[PDB]
Amino acid sequence: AADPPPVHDTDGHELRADANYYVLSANRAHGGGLTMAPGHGRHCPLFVSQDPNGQHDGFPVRITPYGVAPSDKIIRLSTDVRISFRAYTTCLQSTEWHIDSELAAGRRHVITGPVKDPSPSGRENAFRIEKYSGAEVHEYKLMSSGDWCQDLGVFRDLKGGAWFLGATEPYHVVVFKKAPP
Amino acid sequence: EVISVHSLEQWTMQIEEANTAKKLVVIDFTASWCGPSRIMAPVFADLAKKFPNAVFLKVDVDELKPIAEQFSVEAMPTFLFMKEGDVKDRVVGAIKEELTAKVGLHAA
Repeated sequence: AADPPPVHDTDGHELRADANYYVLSANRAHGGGLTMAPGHGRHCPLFVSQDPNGQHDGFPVRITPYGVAPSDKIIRLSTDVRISFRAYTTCLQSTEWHIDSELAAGRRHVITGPVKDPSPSGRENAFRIEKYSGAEVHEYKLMSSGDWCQDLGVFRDLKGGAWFLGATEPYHVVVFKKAPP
Repeated sequence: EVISVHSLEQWTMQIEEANTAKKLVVIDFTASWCGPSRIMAPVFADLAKKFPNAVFLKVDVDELKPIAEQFSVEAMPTFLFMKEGDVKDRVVGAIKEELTAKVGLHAA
């Protein structure tokens, strides 16, 4: 009761730090899972983006608690965690997520690869899974929680272009679908 | 020296007042549930003394969201620098050194 409750997948089971999950849209008419893609003239590192096809699951991620690994290995709400894609990268580097310290295209993006503009804390890679007012069971929002607390949303240019996950409103409502080992 | 604002009406009074005194206003938009925000409290409280000729206000975004949506504040903590009604600059995050610095440049 005191400790944060566990996060749950689409099958109602608790999220584990030793398993993989697709980060799907709660409303599939708004796109599919999350993946990696280059953007804004850049070739590397790859940006965390959202596949526009509601039928696609995107790439699976592995979630690890930020502090000391609990004996139960259960992912919990309001708890700092690290997120990384379990997928191949054409930039051949780290697939772990971190918030872009820069303001490319006048926007803060979630990106992968090496931290090029570090901070005194080394928390650029800290995130949290949270609930929200009026949220349906199994549905959640993601937040950057390193040197600030900010909801993650999706930048979509309906004119034709990659959709990128970054710091903006309104937040993206997601569900976690257990991925085959 | 750090004045917490508890109502939209109180906010207007504090701003109008400081404006008549031609003082600089530094504002910290906070969240009690946000780790990064708590950490910055002491740093804000201390600079509150470091500069008495400026006004330090504390605004909890859960309590006075309209003030945040008014100045485009979506991350916490966020420090706003105002004077005569217009924003002069803002620091986003628990970036201590960038705070303790941008304060001297606008205050003194």
